[PDB]
Amino acid sequence: TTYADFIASGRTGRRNAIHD
Amino acid sequence: QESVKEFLAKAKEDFLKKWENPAQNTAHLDQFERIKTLGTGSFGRVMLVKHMETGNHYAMKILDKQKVVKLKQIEHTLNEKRILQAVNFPFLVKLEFSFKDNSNLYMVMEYVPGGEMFSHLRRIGRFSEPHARFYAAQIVLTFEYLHSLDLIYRDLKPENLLIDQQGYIQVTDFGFAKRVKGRTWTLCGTPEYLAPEIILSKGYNKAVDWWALGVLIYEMAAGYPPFFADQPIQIYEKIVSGKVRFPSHFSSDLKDLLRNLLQVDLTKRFGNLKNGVNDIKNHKWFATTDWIAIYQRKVEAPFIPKFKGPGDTSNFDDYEEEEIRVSINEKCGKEFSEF
Ligand SMILES: CC(C)C[C@@H](N)C(=O)Nc1ccc(-c2ccnc3[nH]ccc23)cc1
Repeated sequence: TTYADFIASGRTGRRNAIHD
Repeated sequence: QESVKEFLAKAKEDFLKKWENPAQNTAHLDQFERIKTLGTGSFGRVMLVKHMETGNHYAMKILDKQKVVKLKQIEHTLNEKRILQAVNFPFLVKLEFSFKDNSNLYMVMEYVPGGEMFSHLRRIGRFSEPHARFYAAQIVLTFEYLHSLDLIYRDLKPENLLIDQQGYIQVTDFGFAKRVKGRTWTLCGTPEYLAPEIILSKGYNKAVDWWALGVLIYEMAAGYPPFFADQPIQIYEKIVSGKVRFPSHFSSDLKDLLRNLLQVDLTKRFGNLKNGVNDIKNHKWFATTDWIAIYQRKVEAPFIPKFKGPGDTSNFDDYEEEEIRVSINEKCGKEFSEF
């Protein structure tokens, strides 16, 4: 399931902003 | 009763006065007691503090000047403070005091004890469409307000949306916000929320905030974002591929709104067209939304956080506590003169 794929991913915690 | 045009006109007069004559140096670190870190990162930290003179609690954002410089965030930091001291809207966290010392910059905002939408959304899993729509209407109004003052927000996500004791949203973190009438070009934002035109290094405008609203509504309603992967490069490929998949439980109305917000073609993205925000506000998914009642906070919220008392931090995670070091020498004086 898409949920299970998300829950197994490394990006389920708080996400930092990007910059160059 | 007044029109929206008339409300925004007066709001602009109020804002421009503060924009052109910003408040500066309105407190000192010595007036505050440190209680607990509420959030950290390379981009700064936020601490719960108590103001001795009143006993009020506040959320104090602390930036190390030397780290801001190394991250090339000088002008973004001056933006954040200049804009925040000048705005006034029901769904924006208020800036109460700002000041600086030899080592750091300080923004003291109102404390919102209910925590980030992020933590509630992840635990509960997903929000119902009525629940998501209540929150989304608040962002729609906030963007109407910000955009009318020529401000772009550029960091919408659940992490930045606090839930107050009345169950309403407060937007926080203005670190990438900018006052710009034309196009602008900085690469900034959060990977899952970035519009294709940011990724593709084009000049872009306030339409990036409307795209990010589409991502937020999806994430709230599905429990996961529309484009996710283990690494940002792979998220960017999904974002620009031109494809999105909706859960089968998404309503027809919801899918149709999201198709028009997560729209790669800028001549077709809702928010950006001739009818402006009204394309969004008059969409069938929002037919039950009383926009004035939302602005007035008269609608009953779907979820109310748990109180527990003033200063209680349970609705926030635990972070490593680090000293507030103040050098005996002034750092970066020229760079932050206007702060
Ligand atoms: C600061 C960033 C560069 C670091 C980021 N990772 C972060 O932590 N942002 C963050 C934002 C708001 C709060 C907060 C919590 C409760 N009430 C509040 N009122 C006003 C702000 C507030 C706490 C933390």
